[PDB]
Order: sequence, then structure tokens, then C-alpha cells
Amino acid sequence: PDQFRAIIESPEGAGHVGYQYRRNTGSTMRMVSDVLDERVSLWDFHCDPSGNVIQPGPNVDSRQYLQAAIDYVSSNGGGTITIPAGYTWYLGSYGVGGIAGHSGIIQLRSNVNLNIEGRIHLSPFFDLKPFQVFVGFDNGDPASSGNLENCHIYGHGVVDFGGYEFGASSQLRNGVAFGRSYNCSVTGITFQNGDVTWAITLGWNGYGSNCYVRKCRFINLVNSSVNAAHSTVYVNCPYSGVESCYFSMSSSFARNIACSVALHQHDTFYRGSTVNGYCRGAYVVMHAAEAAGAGSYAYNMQVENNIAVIYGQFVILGSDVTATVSGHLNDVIVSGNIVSIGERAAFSAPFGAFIDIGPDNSGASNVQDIQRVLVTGNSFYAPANITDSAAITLRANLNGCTFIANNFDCRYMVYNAPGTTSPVVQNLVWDKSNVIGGTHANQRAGQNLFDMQFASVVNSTIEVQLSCEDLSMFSCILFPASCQLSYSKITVDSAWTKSMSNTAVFEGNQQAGANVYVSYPATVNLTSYNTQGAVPFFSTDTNYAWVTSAYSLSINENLDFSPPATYTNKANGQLVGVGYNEIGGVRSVSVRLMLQRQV
Amino acid sequence: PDQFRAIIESPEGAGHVGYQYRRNTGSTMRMVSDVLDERVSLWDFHCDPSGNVIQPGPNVDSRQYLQAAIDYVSSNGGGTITIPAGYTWYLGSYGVGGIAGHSGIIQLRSNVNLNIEGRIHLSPFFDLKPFQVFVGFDNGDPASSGNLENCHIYGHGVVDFGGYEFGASSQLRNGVAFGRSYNCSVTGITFQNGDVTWAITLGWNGYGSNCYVRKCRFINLVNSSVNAAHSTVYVNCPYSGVESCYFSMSSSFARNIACSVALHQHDTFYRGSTVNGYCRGAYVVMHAAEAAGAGSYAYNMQVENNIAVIYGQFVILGSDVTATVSGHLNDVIVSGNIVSIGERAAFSAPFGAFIDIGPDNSGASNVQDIQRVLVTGNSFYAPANITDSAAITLRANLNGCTFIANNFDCRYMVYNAPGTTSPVVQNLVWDKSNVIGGTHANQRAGQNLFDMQFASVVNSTIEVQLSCEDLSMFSCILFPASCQLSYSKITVDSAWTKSMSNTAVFEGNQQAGANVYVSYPATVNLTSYNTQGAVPFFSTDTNYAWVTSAYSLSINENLDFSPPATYTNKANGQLVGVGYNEIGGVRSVSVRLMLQRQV
Amino acid sequence: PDQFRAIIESPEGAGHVGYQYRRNTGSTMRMVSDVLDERVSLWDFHCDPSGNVIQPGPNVDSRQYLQAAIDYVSSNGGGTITIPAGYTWYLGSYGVGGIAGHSGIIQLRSNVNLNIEGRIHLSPFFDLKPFQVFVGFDNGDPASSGNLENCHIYGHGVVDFGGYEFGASSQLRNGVAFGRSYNCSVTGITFQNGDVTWAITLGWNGYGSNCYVRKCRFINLVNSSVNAAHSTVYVNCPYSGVESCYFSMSSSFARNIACSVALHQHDTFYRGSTVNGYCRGAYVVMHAAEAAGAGSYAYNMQVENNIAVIYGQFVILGSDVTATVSGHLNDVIVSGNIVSIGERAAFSAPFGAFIDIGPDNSGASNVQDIQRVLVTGNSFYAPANITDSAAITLRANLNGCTFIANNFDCRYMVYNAPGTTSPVVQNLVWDKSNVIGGTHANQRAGQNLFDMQFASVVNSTIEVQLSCEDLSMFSCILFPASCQLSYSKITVDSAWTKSMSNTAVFEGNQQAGANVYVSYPATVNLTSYNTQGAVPFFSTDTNYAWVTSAYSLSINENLDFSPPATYTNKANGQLVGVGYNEIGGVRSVSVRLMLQRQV
Ligand SMILES: CC(=O)N[C@H]1[C@H](O[C@@H]2[C@@H](O)[C@@H](O)O[C@H](CO)[C@@H]2O[C@H]2O[C@H](CO[C@@H]3O[C@@H](C)[C@H](O)[C@@H](O)[C@H]3O)[C@@H](O)[C@H](O)[C@H]2O)O[C@H](CO)[C@@H](O)[C@@H]1O
Ligand SMILES: CC(=O)N[C@H]1[C@H](O[C@@H]2[C@@H](O)[C@@H](O)O[C@H](CO)[C@@H]2O[C@H]2O[C@H](CO[C@@H]3O[C@@H](C)[C@H](O)[C@@H](O)[C@H]3O)[C@@H](O)[C@H](O)[C@H]2O)O[C@H](CO)[C@@H](O)[C@@H]1O
Ligand SMILES: CC(=O)N[C@H]1[C@H](O[C@@H]2[C@@H](O)[C@@H](O)O[C@H](CO)[C@@H]2O[C@H]2O[C@H](CO[C@@H]3O[C@@H](C)[C@H](O)[C@@H](O)[C@H]3O)[C@@H](O)[C@H](O)[C@H]2O)O[C@H](CO)[C@@H](O)[C@@H]1O
Ligand code: NA
Ligand code: NA
Ligand code: NA
Ligand code: NA
Ligand code: NA
Ligand code: NA
Repeated sequence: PDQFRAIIESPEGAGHVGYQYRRNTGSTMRMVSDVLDERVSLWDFHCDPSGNVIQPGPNVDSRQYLQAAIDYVSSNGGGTITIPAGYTWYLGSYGVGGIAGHSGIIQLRSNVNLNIEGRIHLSPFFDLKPFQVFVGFDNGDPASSGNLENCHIYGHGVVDFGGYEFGASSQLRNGVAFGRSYNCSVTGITFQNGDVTWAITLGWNGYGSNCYVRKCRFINLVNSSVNAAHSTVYVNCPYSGVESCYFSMSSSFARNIACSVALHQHDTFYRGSTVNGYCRGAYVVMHAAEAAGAGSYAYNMQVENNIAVIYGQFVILGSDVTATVSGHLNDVIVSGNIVSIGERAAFSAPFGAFIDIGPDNSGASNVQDIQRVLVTGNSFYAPANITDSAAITLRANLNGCTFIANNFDCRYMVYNAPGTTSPVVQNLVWDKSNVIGGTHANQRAGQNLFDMQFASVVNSTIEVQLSCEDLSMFSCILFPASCQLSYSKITVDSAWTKSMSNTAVFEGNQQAGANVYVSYPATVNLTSYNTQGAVPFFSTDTNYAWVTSAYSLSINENLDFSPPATYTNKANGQLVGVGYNEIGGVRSVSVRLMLQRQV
Repeated sequence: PDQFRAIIESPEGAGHVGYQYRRNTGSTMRMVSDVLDERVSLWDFHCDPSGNVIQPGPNVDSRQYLQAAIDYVSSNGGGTITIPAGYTWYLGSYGVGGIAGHSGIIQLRSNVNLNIEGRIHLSPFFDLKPFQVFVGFDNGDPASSGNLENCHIYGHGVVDFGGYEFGASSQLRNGVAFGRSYNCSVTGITFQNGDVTWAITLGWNGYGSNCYVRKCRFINLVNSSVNAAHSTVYVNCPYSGVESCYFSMSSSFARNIACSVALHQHDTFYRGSTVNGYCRGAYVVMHAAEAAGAGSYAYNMQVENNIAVIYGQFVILGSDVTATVSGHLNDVIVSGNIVSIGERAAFSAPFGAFIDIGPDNSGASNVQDIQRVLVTGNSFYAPANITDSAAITLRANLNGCTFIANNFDCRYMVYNAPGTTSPVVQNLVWDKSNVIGGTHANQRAGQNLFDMQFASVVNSTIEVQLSCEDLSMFSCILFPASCQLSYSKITVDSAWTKSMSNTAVFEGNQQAGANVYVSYPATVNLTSYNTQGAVPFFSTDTNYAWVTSAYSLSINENLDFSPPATYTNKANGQLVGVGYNEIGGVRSVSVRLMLQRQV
Repeated sequence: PDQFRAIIESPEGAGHVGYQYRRNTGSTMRMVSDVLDERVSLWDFHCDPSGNVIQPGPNVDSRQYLQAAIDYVSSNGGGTITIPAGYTWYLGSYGVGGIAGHSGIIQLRSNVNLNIEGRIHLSPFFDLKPFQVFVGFDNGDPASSGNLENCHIYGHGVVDFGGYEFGASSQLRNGVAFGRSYNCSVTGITFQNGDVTWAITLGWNGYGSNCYVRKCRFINLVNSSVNAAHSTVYVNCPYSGVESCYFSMSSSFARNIACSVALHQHDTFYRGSTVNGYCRGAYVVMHAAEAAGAGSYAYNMQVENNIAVIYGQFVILGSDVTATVSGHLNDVIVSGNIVSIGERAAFSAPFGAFIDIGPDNSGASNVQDIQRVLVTGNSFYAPANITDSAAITLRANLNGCTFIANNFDCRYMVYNAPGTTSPVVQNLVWDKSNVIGGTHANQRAGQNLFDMQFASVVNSTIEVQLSCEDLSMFSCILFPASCQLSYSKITVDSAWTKSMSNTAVFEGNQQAGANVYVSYPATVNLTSYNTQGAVPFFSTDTNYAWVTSAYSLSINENLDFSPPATYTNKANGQLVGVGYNEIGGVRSVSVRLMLQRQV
């Protein structure tokens, strides 16, 4: 009996109290401790050396206790540790061993899930220092790390980075680095109040698979001029992605340095998410330096059905090389997104764009291999004052990109800055079903809507269709004489162009190329012979040697004659057609024509 | 020892039985009560004044017990209360205090989540009365309410409204009113068997953020002629939305009064959901009267990837004004939806439409500021008998809407009823990539496919492309003389139009406008001069003064001559072109031409 | 007192230890056993006849214990049974009763959910045998089965099929057969390591509703030449679907026999998922033999926003008949998908296709009723060597399908094999906004890009637009003389076609049909009369009786004359137009023209 009371009050007491489920005589005859052992929480490890529970709080460092919990549950083949609601659990020191090379705080372990219902905060020990809060590598050298498998972080709780600024731009900070990560995920968690490099990284240089970030919130994760750069989620393993997340920043620095997602391996996605306050939406990039685990190609890349207010570029495409590996990007889709450039002064943030074809990290524009991209069914808007806004800023070599059935309402459609890079362009396709908005009408003095500042263009299609007038623009499309143009189709629909001085401009007369197919409106002065009856009209100018046919876009105010409805050319570069003189006489008219070459 | 047995059997007994997790000597030395205190259920509060548990059932009012649970868990900083599976928990009285002004039953509190695994039912005390089952306001006046934060309702359970009808049309009923709600959500729950105004409302007049409804079912939530109106989810805070839900109604009244979602603030979405039996899919509206918390603009509005069978309109756009605030709607995307009008008689429910540009609640059509809308990649079908079916019913002023790459298979493409409203239309863009289906071929006697019953149209594009014949229709597009038309492009592709009497009709001869760009087929009678050789042909009629060129759509059955291939006009309004008389003689022909103006 | 110690140590002991939540005097005075009874796990039933717990393992058959758990929890109105983490639970025998007719192992029951956190494995008793692991039918004859309602399987755990091959091709294997299933779902689970027919089936012949598969992984579920066929999820009830799943196969047999999803009833969807290694993406089919529970029509079918690498066809459409029922498929949308054919030899797997219009299970091509399909905003790629790759393989009767704003980069656009089936085609619409890629340029000797090997085509549109040259192809579009063509529009844009010998080919001269609307480029030899001045030019050939107009696509190298810009025809089939001889003389020229008929 003394024994008994003593046993009951001891830590083995629950192990002596019997239990059978719902008094079911067919159920297991268990002890209370067995049922309690089905679950586990931080309270089961958050104790002093004598076993007495310790209350969390800002003067208590919870790190060792949470690590002890993870270590133990790992030793039993896994389970889910609850981080209890109603408390804030502070972290106040660095971890040890394999995660120390990563500035790690907690080491994650395979099959050990964290159900974060309460709050995890960083103590001021971390102020001005690097850190990665949760780390799944088990070695300081990621190349020598084991894998992290089957690790899920989820719940209604919060990771709060304490508001601390970076101490130096060279520092790195992260929330969750899953490492070489297979079937890992973060769901439901709010990451907030920091100055960090990433909130979550998935994978390592292509090693990993099936990692996801779903229904998470990321709020105010950049706050200082020290922060070098930020991507809220960096996706560095295949078959992985981000869905239904919320990203918000409020700091000015974020408008210049921060991106919501980086998709950096094949079969990755970003969908259904909302972004506000960031410079950039998503990078879609194959870095050769990251090609170890899944190959040198980033393919099956999906950015779909997002909502964004950004200050720089929505999707940024890239690929690059190292001394021994070449990176390639292909088979991309960008669809269903509704994006705007937020209110800002012209040139006050990185050049506004829906798609950017960006140079590598060294600024090289001649290393890229980007092709088979489909941009369809998106909307883009930039306010009228934002000069630096484009459907595409095409700033590095491009091996193909297709635009179908978008609505682009910004300053430029196609842009690259002159005297910068001279990209080599192939297979740029701009379908006629792209709707060009009117917000920037009257703002385009001196500017070309499609400003083709490239080394060369081949196998490309630009079908310009206006939907309102903008007589301020210099031209709808312009090719400098430095840009070769071949095996291409360039058209300017005549609607809303009657009063334009210039429609398409070929400063090197490139439209004469053998395999160039063009059409655009022009005004032409003609003069007829004096004969009564069928009578020829000829252009006064001789710069139509390339024209295969032309037709009238003008009415004929005359009763006594009519100019030709249609024209062809002559060897001397004049247009010629047969009109009709009811009464004879030399006629002189100025007519608006659709000039056509091989179309 | 007596002490001991007594202590063990008392409510403090579990607090005396020790426990250590898995017999781990490094774990906390706890008591059983500590581990049990990690969770909480309704059973912990569902007791009489002596502490004896009460069984739920239809004669027991569970309200006070659930409120006591919520109140207590709130006092500890939050947690999750389980509503146990295997039981039905009846609610049978109104709450008290701040929620009484809202006819509230339960008051939600911040950080207190409800895991509803069992069923919550309404008792007949609520029959013929108003109610809001869960309310997150803390004050009868929402303007004086505190916020509700971090409150999630989730699980496999059910909210059942008892089937009771409304007592009066002026009454309001709701499931969950989150109030001024920040990071709140409903997930997994079935709402069923009612006559209610809303199932869920998010936010209050723009106050709130990050509220969501995900994987919920709403079944049979309207059942009587008393019910004034119904929106299953009303989204009245930004950065919030509905995803992957199921909405079904079976009552006839629902086909006339019910909508699945209302998106009423910026950065809101409705996606991936299935609707059956409703009048309407979604409202997308900025009410000036709701502009307090997030501004006067509804922007970044997304309706994507839904499946619907409805009886009225799929998406309804609106904006309005108050005495001192003006509401604006812009930057909308409607994409990927597959929608039909369900089987019904013509005119038996509100006018069928994929998009409706609706007048305000007073019927005013001259207050709206709706622009920058993209409608792309959707399908719409209405059965052939449904006269009242349109791609767009454009019934109020429109400042822009773009249609690209849709498939519309219904009676009308563009419609507004004559002698009703006379909307002022700008920037209506109907791209040629919109496919017009053939289900209503042969049903269109007396009707215009695009019936342009507007005050005016400017900066608009209508590119009509048929894909089968319908010789029953009066015209492909018709503008009454009352409609001004300027700075617009209107084309009718000739395919399937050879036998149409009328293609495009301009009852005020508006196609002559200086900045109108048109083309469409017409039949024209011509007569030539008698001269052998090149010889002119002239139209007998003189109503072609606006024509810039025309070309043959007809073969020439003759050997001895040919009419011109192409024509222009003369000051008197005749067409003229130069054909060829192999042998002389006056010729008279009737030819099908493509008439072109400035295109 | 002896009593007392004995009571405490007995299975009723926890039922004597009091508990009150957090020492709250307003809370229920309960016993520990009451709180423990709020949850249930397999441990509560996994015991020998004396009540002693049994450890799971490969020599222990857990089946009877899990069934006993499900049976008991069912008897209390439901709940959720946990399958504990950290253990592998082996199944080693067949179930009994109603599921034996289905080779069932476990019988699911209404309102009883399974939270699978650990692993469920099949023991080698099942090697070479049929099985269905979880079965929701309650009768061997599904027609006589009751329903399964409100049953959810979810968690981070795993179902492992043991790697065992099928014993015979006629055998069936499944993971979860929900049966006649209403509000059932599988979420989060990994199904792996098998040779099975299905992983999950939803519904039975249209009976069921609201069943879903979300965030599941299916890995390596086909492994042998014995396996007849495989669909990873078969959706056989309405208002149901698959979202955000991952499907991977590695076996060669899978490339020939396996499909990820089968959508077989109305209001069903497949979205946001990633597929690798399969033959097929999704079937979308109405089998008449499955029409009992939800009617004879499959409508509101959605395949959207998926990523796939497959070896055969992405979406396969079908409908068929039985002796007394006819199946119909309509109102389908296929949007936003990014798909490729994986690296393979030509003809090494089933014919590669984005859409296939497939014959019934007997090979009949004359039973189908498929219409109102929208295919928009997708990308498709096949490597250049894959001869057997098409945007659409149209192999059975088609009543309509619309393609808008896709990017197809493969060998064929439209294909059917000659001398096979002769489908009857109506309402095939290929919009000009479909972008035709260049990967297969130079590979197309002897081949037609659009190979119209049909019995007949009516009410169809083919608007061919190239975006690069491919002079290897025989023609852009070809109709054999056996194919009737009427009430259709067929155009070939001239861009990149100057050097093509053949553009459009009508081997039966079908383009002359009264209601055929065509245009395409051709080279034509002309000769003029000798007259100075306006002078006629006539084609030497007489096969242009069908031409309504033609215009020049060639420049005029001459100074002394010009050919006509535009032409019409004469009764003898010559073209004729009026050019200009500055000086007289008979002229002879060869010109590239755009030939037009009724356009
Ligand atoms: C090529 C490369 O190292 N890739 C890293 C990736 O690095 C990014 C880089 O691609 C670019 O976007 O600039 C940012 C700026 O922050 C990153 O570079 C910075 O970080 C890397 C990686 O840090 C090292 O490796 C981590 C795995 C360790 O945890 C960390 O302690 C550190 O040793 C560094 O090498 C650069 O010098 C530094 O400028 O980042 C992703 C995501 O973390 C990673 O998966 C990839 O390997
Ligand atoms: C302008 C406005 O009041 N907005 C309310 C919104 O009201 C809708 C209204 O926009 C329109 O759609 O008609 C319906 C018909 O039911 C609603 O009007 C009805 O309800 C409102 C709101 O009810 C008041 O305010 C609630 C917050 C309280 O809980 C309730 O007790 C009541 O005091 C009412 O003022 C109208 O007179 C009545 O006709 O409804 C949404 C969603 O509830 C709300 O967020 C918004 O403020
Ligand atoms: C018409 C039909 O039976 N439909 C079944 C469906 O059957 C598919 C069939 O549509 C086609 O796709 O071939 C596969 C090849 O595996 C299936 O046929 C095979 O299975 C069926 C169904 O199996 C019977 O019915 C199940 C409900 C029982 O559980 C099972 O024990 C068996 O009695 C069979 O009749 C065929 O002979 C066999 O070749 O399969 C789906 C999904 O299971 C089902 O819902 C539908 O009724
Ligand atoms: Na490091
Ligand atoms: Na150059
Ligand atoms: Na009120
Ligand atoms: Na008017
Ligand atoms: Na069977
Ligand atoms: Na035939």
C-alpha cells in the first residue's frame, strides 16, 4: 500500500492506472500512460535537469528543449510534436553540430513533424547576426549532408523574427531550410517581422523532391538597407511548389530587393497566391551552379493564377553557365495572373515589367538558353506616369517566348534600352490576340511602343493591334539599323492609326529582306497620267521597291476620277496602279495605304 | 491514506498521478491532468451547476456551454475547442451582450479555434426568427466593434439550420459572421438545410484581412418565397477569398434570388469551386457604402477555374456612389470558368448572362466606374430555347471590358434591352479569338447577335467571327440611330455570311464617322460602260461614300468579261472599279463584296 | 482500500480518477477515462483475446484489429481512428462478408475517418493475388450495396502495396474503393510500390457525390507486363475531383498502360497536379455502361493547370452506347496545362497527342457524341524525333471541339491515320491564335501538318498560322478526295510560306464547294495581251474557277510594265486582272498570289 501511493504519485504513476477504451471489453487493456504516450508536446521536454517544467518566456531559451523533443521522437521512427497554443516560445542560442555551418538554431529530423500552434520568437541574442531557424541538413557541407524526409511543419501558429535588422549585407537569414529534402512541407504558418534572406528554402542544388509551401503568410520580412536581397521561398528541388500563399511587405527596401518566389528546378510551380509590396513576383531560372541533383534543365515551370502588386518585374527568366555546366530553361507557362505595378514615380524602382529576360548575376546577356515559354491569359497594368513599364523587357539572349491572349496596359509592349545589351532574339511570338491598353495614351512622346533594341531578330512575329489612339508615340514598332531582321512577320493593324506619322519604322530598311513578311499603313503621294479612261497612278517617291501590294485606306472625294483601289510596284521603287479618269487630266492625290510585303 | 483515495477520486485526482513521456528520464515529470489539459472539448463545459456532464440532444440547449468554453480558452490566450464527433449539439437561445445586436447565438473570440467534428443544429426556437450562428463582432454597432483575429473553424462536421423558413423578408440570417476579421477561416465544414441570407461573411466594410473559405460545402440554404436575397459567402475585407468549395441549391427560389459568392473588396478571389442550382455565380462590386476600411476601389479581383450551372448571371460587375464616396471597380480577371445556364424556359429566371454590367441597387446606370476587366479562356453555354442568354448583358455605364479567347454559345453575344437603360460604353473589346457557338442557330428571327442598344460607344472593338451559319438572325451587329459610335473598330468576317441579307447594320449611318474603322460583307449591283477592254464598273446605289475599298467575294461566271476585283468610291457615293470587257457591251452584275472603311 | 488499489490497476481504473479541465471550477467534473475516450487509435483494438496489446510487424496480421476498430467507432456514430506514426501495420488476409466479392481487405464505414500517420503494408499473402485494400461497398453486388458517407482518409502516412506483381491480367487491384460514396475524401496520403489497377476509385456508376483526392502522392504503382491497364484515380460519381496531387511511374509498362485520372461523370475535375512517367494524363469519358446513378451525360468536365510528362496522350475524350443507353460528352474545358511527350523513339509507345478523340472499347468510331469542348491556353511539346505526336488525334466521330490560344509544338496539328477510321467531323474549330511551334521543322518530308483523314468535315474552321519555315512538309493542310468538306473555313496565312510548293491541298477539289470559304498562297503563271496601257493578264492554267479574288504576294522587278495587283476569275477557270504596260508587248510572269474564295 505505501508502495502503491508512492508509485501513483511518481512519474510511473500513469503507468499503473488501467484503461480500456469506452469500457469496451474487446478493446486493449492499457495503462493511462500508454494513451498519453500517443501524443507529445514541447511540454514533455521543456524542463530543468530535475524534471520540473519551465515556463517559456522572453528570458527563457527554449532551443535545447525543442531539440531534445525532436531528437527523441526521431529515435522512435517519427511523430508530430505540438508547440502549444497560448504561449510564445523564445529561441536564444545557436544549435550545435551539423547545423552550425548553416547558422542553424533547430535541426529538423526525418519523420518528425512540428505542429506549431503557438508562437516561436527570436530573442535579441540574434540581433545583427545570421541565423537559419529550422535546418534539415545534418552536415556543415551540404554536399556531405544526409537527407531530410517526411518532415511537415504545419498549424495556426507563428514564426516571428523579432524585427532585428541584418548586421551586414553578406549575412544570410532563413526560417526553414529543409536541406536535401524529400516530401517536406510547410502549411498554414505565419512568418513575420524580420529582415531575412528567405523565409523558406526547399531542396539543395536539385537534391530533393515533393516539397511544398501551402496556405502560409509572409509579412514584413525585409526592413533595412543592409539586406542584400530576398526571395521569400526558394524552390531548389524538383516536383515542388508554392500554392495559395499570401506575401506582403511594407518597407521601401522591399520594393527594390525582394521577390516572392524563386523556381529553380524542373517541375515546379507557383500558383494561386497574392503578393503586395514586393519588387518581384517570381524568378524562373536555371543556374548552372545549382544543377547537381536534377540536371541542367529547368522545364515544366508553372506560374499561374496569382494576384500581384509589385514595383519591379513580375516573372524573371534566366539561365547561365559555369566553367563546366550549362543551364537551360524551357517549357514554361505563365497564365492567369493579374498583376500591376504599384503607385510609384517613374524610375524609382527596378524597371517595371510583366516578363523580364534578365542577364546572369555578372550581367552577361550572351549565356542564356531560354525557349518554349508560353505567356497567356494574363493581365498587367501600370499607372500612366510609369515610363519604365513594359509587357516584356528583353535584355538578354532569347531563344523563344510566345505571347497569346494577354491584356497589357503599360508604357511599352516590347522594350530593351538602347546602347545597353544587344540581345540575339529568336522565336519571339506576339500574337494579334494580345490586347494593348490605353492607360499610357498621350504619354509616349519620343517613344516606340515596340522598341526593338536588339542585335538581331529571327523567326519572330509581332502583330500589333491597337484598341485606342495614341498619337503621342513616335511609332508602333521600330527597328534600329543595327538590328538584323529576317524570317519574321511584323504587322500593324490599321485601326486607330490613320493619323500616325509613323506606324512601323525600319531604320535599316530591313523590311526588304527576302523572308520578311510585313504590313503597315503609310501615306503616299501619287500622280496620274493625263489619259481619259483607265489610267495609271504612280507614287512620287521611290522607296517602295519591297512592296508586293498596297490598298486604299482613304475615301475618294472626287467625282471626275478615282485613284486605284490597289497597287503594286515597279523596279524603280514606285508604286503603280490603274485608276479611272472619267474626264482626262493629270491627277495628284495623297492617300493612306496599307503597304504589304508577302502578306 | 484516506486523504489519498479521496484526492484521487476528486476532480483534482489526475493532478496527483505522475507521468513522464514514454518513461524517458530526460522528459518532464508531469501529472496526468497536465497532459489532458493540452486539449479541450465541449465536454469540459457541457455540465450542470454541480459539474455533472449533460448529454446533448434536441431538448438540450448547448449554447451557454459552448460560450463558456470559448470564453475560458480565450482567457488563456487561445487554443482549439473540439465539438465532438458522434453527437448533435443543439442551439436553442440567443447570446447576450455585443452579439445581441446581430441576432447572434455564439460569440467567437480571438485565437480560439473551433474544430467541428460533430453536428451543430438549430432548435425550433429559431423558426421564423433572425439569427447569426457565430459572430465575431463584440459590439452591437460594428463601427464600435473590436477585431476578431486568428479564429479558424474547421473539421468534418456540419452546421444544420433546421430547415426553418424566414418569418419576414426584412430578417437576416447567417452562419458565420467573422466581423472585423483578420486571419480567420472556415475549412471543411458542411452548411446545410436552411433559409438564410448568407452562410459566411468575411470582414466588415473593408475592415479585415486574410480571411478564407476553403473546402466547404453549402447545400440547400434557400427554401422559401420569404427569403429576400442570398449570397452564400460575402467577402467584405481585402486579401481574402473562397477556394475549392461546393455550392448546391434545389429550391426554385434559389434560381431567382441566390448567388454563391460576393467579392466586395480589393485583392479577393473565387476559384476552383462548383456551383449548381443558383441564380448567380459571383458579384464583383465596389459599394461606396462599404468603403470605410480599405478604400473606395475594388481592384485585383479574380474569378477563376470554377464550374457552374446557374439560371441567371455568372459574374455581375458593379460600382456605385453615396452622398460623399464614390466606388470604383478595376483590374478584374475572369478566366478558366466553365458555365452554363441550366435547363429552363425563356424568361423564367433573371436574364441569362456570362457577364452582367448591372445597375446599382436603386436601378441607376449612370454611377458606375468599371474598367480594366479581362474575360478570357471561359466557356459558356445556354440551351437553344433560352432567348434570354448573352455573353454580356451591358446594362449600365461601362468604362472598359476586354474579351479574349472565350467560347460563348448562347443567344446573344452583346445585349442590352432597347428602351431601357442607355449605357455610355468605352473600351469594350471583343477580340476575334472569341468563338461564337452554334446552339442558337435558326432561333434568331428578329434578333441581332450583337445588339448595341447603348447611348454611345467609343474606343471599342467588335470583331465578329462566325463558325457556322445562322440565316435566321436579322444581323450580326446592329447599332440603332440613337447610339453614337466613334473611334471604334467593327468587323464582320465573311465566313458563313454569304447568304445573309444584313451583316452589320448602322441605323444612323455611323460607320461614316471619321475615326470609325469597319469592314463587312454586302451585296452590290454594278453596271459597266460599253467599252471594249479595261472598262469601269459602277454601283447603281449611292450609299458607299464612306467606303475606302471593297473587294470581290463572288466568282465570275462570265467568259466575255470580268468585273473589277477591287473597288473604291466616288464623291456621289458610288463604288467604282476597273474590270475588263474582252468584247464590248454594257454589263450588269450583282456581286458579294467585302466593304472596307480604313481597314 | 483493497478494492481501491485493485480498481485503480484494473481496466476501469482511469474511470475512477477525477479530472477537471485546468482546475476550472466551472468545468465538468469528469474521469480520466472520459478524456481519453475523446480519441481512439488502432492500439485500442490491436490486442489478443486476453486484452494484451500485440506489436505490429511483418509476422502480424493487423486486419482484424483495424476492422474491429472501425466497426466499434461506427457503432457510436463515427469518429477518427488514428493509425499511429512510428509503426508499420501489415495486412495479411482478406476481409469477410460484403467486401469479399470485391477482394476486399478492410471495410470502411460511414462517419468513420482514418488518420493514417504510420505505414500500412501488404504482406506476401497477397503476392500474385487480387485485392482492394479499403472498400466502402457493403455488398458483393454493388447494385445491392448501401452507401458510404462522410468517410475521410488523411494524414502523413503511407499505403505500400508490397511490390507484388499481378498474377493474371484479369485480376483487379485497388487501394481505396469508396463505393457508393457521398462526401468521402483522401488527403495527404502516399500510395506506393505496387502493381495495381487503380489507387483510388470514387463512386460507383454515377452513384456518389462530393468525393475528392487532394495532396496525395502515387509512386510506382505499375511494375509488370501482367498488369492489363491502370488509372490511378477513377472518378465515377459527380461533383468530385482530383487536385494538387503528384503521380510518378518509372516502369516501362506504365508508359504504355497507365493513366493518372479517369473523369467519368458530370461536374468533375482534375487540377493542379503533376504527372511523370505515365502513358496518359486523363480520360474524360461517358460510358453508357456507367450511367445508372447520374444520367447519360458527362458535362462540366474540367482538366486545368496540370503539369505532365507522358508517353501517349494527355486528354482522351470518349462516349459510347450499350444496347439500351447512349452516352454523351459535352461542356468540357482543358486549360492551362503544360505537357510534353517524354524522350522516346518514334512509335515506341501509344501515338503521342495532346487531345485524343478515341474509339470505344471495342474499337468503334461511330458511336461517339462529343461536343462543346474548349481547349485553351495549354502548351504541348514533343521532341523532334517523335513522328507520332499530334495536337489532336481525331480518330472517332467528333461533334465539336474548339481550340483557342494554345501553343502546340509537335509533328502534327490535326492527325488521323489514313485507311483506318473515317471519322465524321462537325464543329472542329482551330482558331488563328493557336501557335504552331518549330521543333519539328525539317522533319516533315511526306507529311501534312493538318492531315484531314476523315469521312467528312462540316462547320469547321482551320486557320493555319506558321511562325517559322518548314519546307520539308508536303502541305500545311490536306484533304483526301474521300473527305467531303462543306460549310467550312480553311485559311493558310502566307507568313513563312513563300517557298512552299503546296500550302493547302484539296485532292477532290473540295474548296469549290458553295459554302467553303478558303484562302491560301499559290504560284501562278500569267501572260498579258500586247496592248500598251491598261492591259489584261490571264493565268495560263484553268483551275481557278472557284477563286473569288487573288492578290499579289510578289514584287515586280520590271520597269516597263506591272502585272495586276488583284485578280478575279473567268468562266473557263482562268484568273484575270488589269495591269499596266508602259510600253506594249506580250508579258509572261510567274507570281506568288493569295488565292481567296469568299473571304
Ligand atoms: C549557387 C548557390 O550557392 N545557390 C544557393 C542559393 O544561393 C543564392 C544564389 O543563388 C543567389 O540567388 O544569391 C543569393 C543571395 O543570398 C544566394 O547566395 C547566398 O547564399 C548561398 C548559399 O548559402 C550557402 O549554402 C547554404 C546551403 C548554407 O545553408 C549556407 O550556410 C551557405 O553556406 C551562398 O553560397 C552565396 O555565397 C550567398 O551569396 O541559395 C539557395 C537557397 O538557400 C541554395 O539552395 C543554393 O544552393
Ligand atoms: C451597405 C451594407 O450595409 N453592407 C453590409 C451588407 O449589406 C448587404 C447589402 O450590401 C446588400 O447586398 O443587401 C443585403 C441584403 O441582405 C445586405 O443588406 C442587409 O444587411 C445589412 C447589414 O446588416 C447590418 O450590419 C451587419 C454587420 C449586422 O450583423 C446586422 O445585424 C445588421 O445590423 C443592412 O444594413 C441592410 O439594411 C440589410 O438590407 O452585408 C454585409 C454582410 O453581412 C456587410 O458586411 C455589409 O456591411
Ligand atoms: C463498366 C464498368 O464495369 N465500370 C466499372 C469500371 O470498370 C473498368 C472499365 O470501365 C474499363 O475502364 O476497364 C477497367 C479495367 O480494369 C475496368 O473494368 C474491370 O473492372 C470492372 C469493375 O469491377 C467490378 O465492379 C467493381 C465495383 C468491383 O469492386 C469488382 O470486384 C468487380 O466486380 C469489371 O466489371 C470489368 O469486367 C473489369 O474488366 O471500374 C470502375 C472503378 O472500379 C467502376 O466504378 C465501374 O463500375
Ligand atoms: Na554555411
Ligand atoms: Na546587329
Ligand atoms: Na444589427
Ligand atoms: Na445617344
Ligand atoms: Na467483384
Ligand atoms: Na467521305
